[PDB]
Amino acid sequence: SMSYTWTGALITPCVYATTSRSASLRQKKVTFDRLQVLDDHYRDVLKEMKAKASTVKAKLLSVEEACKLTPPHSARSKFGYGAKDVRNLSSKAVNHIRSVWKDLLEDTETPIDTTIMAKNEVFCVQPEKGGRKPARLIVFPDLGVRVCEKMALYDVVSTLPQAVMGSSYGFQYSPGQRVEFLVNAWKAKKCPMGFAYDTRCFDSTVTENDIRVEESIYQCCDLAPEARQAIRSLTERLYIGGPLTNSKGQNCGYRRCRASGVLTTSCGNTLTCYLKAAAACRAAKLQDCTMLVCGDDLVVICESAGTQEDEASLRAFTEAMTRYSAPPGDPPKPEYDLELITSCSSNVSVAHDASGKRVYYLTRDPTTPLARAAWETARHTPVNSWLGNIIMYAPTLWARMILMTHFFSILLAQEQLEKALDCQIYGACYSIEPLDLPQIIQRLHGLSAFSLHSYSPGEINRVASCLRKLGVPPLRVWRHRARSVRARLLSQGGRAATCGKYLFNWAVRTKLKLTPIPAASQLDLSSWFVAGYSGGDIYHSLSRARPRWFM
Ligand SMILES: O=C(O)/C=C/c1ccc(NC(=O)C2(NC(=O)c3ccc4c(C5CCCCC5)c5n(c4c3)CC(=O)Nc3ccccc3-5)CCCC2)cc1
Ligand SMILES: O=C(O)CNC(=O)c1ccc(OCc2ccc(Cl)cc2)c(NC(=O)c2ccccc2)c1
Repeated sequence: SMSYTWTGALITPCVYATTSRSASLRQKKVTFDRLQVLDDHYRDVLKEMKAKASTVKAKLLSVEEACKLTPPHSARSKFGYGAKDVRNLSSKAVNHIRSVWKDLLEDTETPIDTTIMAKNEVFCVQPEKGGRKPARLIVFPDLGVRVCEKMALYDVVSTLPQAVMGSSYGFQYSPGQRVEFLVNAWKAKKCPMGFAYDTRCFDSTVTENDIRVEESIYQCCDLAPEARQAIRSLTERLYIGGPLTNSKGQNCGYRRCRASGVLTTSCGNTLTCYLKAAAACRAAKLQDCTMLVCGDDLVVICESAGTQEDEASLRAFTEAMTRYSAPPGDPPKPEYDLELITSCSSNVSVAHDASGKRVYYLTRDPTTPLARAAWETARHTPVNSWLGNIIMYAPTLWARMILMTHFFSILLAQEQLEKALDCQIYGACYSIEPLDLPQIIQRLHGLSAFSLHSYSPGEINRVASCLRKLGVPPLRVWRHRARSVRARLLSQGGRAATCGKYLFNWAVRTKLKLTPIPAASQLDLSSWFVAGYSGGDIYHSLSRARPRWFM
């Protein structure tokens, strides 16, 4: 069947930001008929995945628990209430949610309406290789249905992927745990070879059968009967397909592929990618495979069979993936150094700590993070990508010297250090105070993140070249700026002084010996690095348990 069908009504609006003007270019790429052919390897991997899914017990969330997961700025319902009414448990919001729930239990077939919109994302236009990227498309159901998805499946999508895929499930790892996983897998091989597999338009390649197979895995959970019915109904009425409405309420067409804005998008994509890849590893006869899967992002680390054999085994892997309806965007390439593998737009790099010991960390090309940060300092945005980049890339030369320095000078000037800001981590929205960054960083990356040095020449050159290309002042200017920012933070005491001392320890002549922050252990990071929720409409406010009067 066609991934999409269009009436011709426009997908209307809600260095460069992607807009609805380029929607038709995206529409052409994502629209095609899928041909899928399954074999014994696919069926064998599925049964192995289902036997692991069988150990899961999932709970039904109450209306109140599902309401508390709704982001404050989540799109309002077309039925007379918004995200604020949902979070306050208003009678109208609650009544509508309960009637949506009852309808899921009673109607097993009527397709559920979804809205289609062009995503507005900021990218950097490099006129050296190609042109501007067209806008990605987001498909999501009404707020009432989104609350019902949480009741039925929040616990499933938060627990099942790790039970099924084990150590291969990428969203269970903090950045440092991800690096540790890749380094350990790489070290385990006699002669390692690794590759990234990029599927072309993954969401469009997801067939009706893929979506039913994904439900067959969910149905292996111990579930309340109403959760079992809601999952069955949601599969047939929403997850397999349905009609598309634009922002103006006009009929845009229909979808028979993965919706990008549903609670099961990340979990479904991860299970589907893992299934197809593990089966393709068997068809290609790759030896001692270790996989790392995050949605449609796949990394494979295996035992090398020789340079020519590896190229042939990769073409065999690609042929199997293509039969399973996961054709490649860029053809995969074997790599023989772990640092050369780009996965989830990141690569492993190495630095030294204050005692000269090697420390592995995750980094990336800083062009898109700096360009998005420039857009965010220019205009008020709903999500602060600079904040998520500081958190996730805290050990990097660029996040430390440029992002920390720039945003802490802005927060000092606006006197907004204590103001909680929204940022996205693995698709979920987190409300975080910048004053909590040293404790967050210590927990996610270790105390060494504040003392890294001896960065590689390749990493230093990539950062310096990026600054020149974007017209950003050189690294020496950032050191001078950080010294002043640090001095002002220290004078304020409490958490603000800790930002100065820890975040900007790199900027001082004679480096201070840093001891662990005692209040760091109090931060409740239990919802962090458990699962992926991209497009799942998930929110959490950062909480602190068992505080001490003097901390
Ligand atoms: O050789 C030497 O000894 C010294 C050289 C030297 C060169 C340039 C400066 N620039 C500045 O002082 C100003 N801009 C900046 O001090 C500046 C700060 C951050 C900048 C950023 C981002 C960096 C990441 C956080 C968000 C801000 C961008 N651009 C920046 C410029 C350059 C710019 O204007 N825009 C973009 C566009 C895309 C990407 C990045 C940028 C402020 C007043 C005059 C212009 C200072 C010193
Ligand atoms: O499931 C889906 O369908 C869509 N996929 C995702 O949602 C998705 C998959 C893997 C990801 O990253 C993994 C990673 C990267 C760097 C580091 Cl240091 C560690 C791990 C991210 N990235 C972030 O969330 C992010 C936010 C802010 C800053 C940096 C990364 C998103």
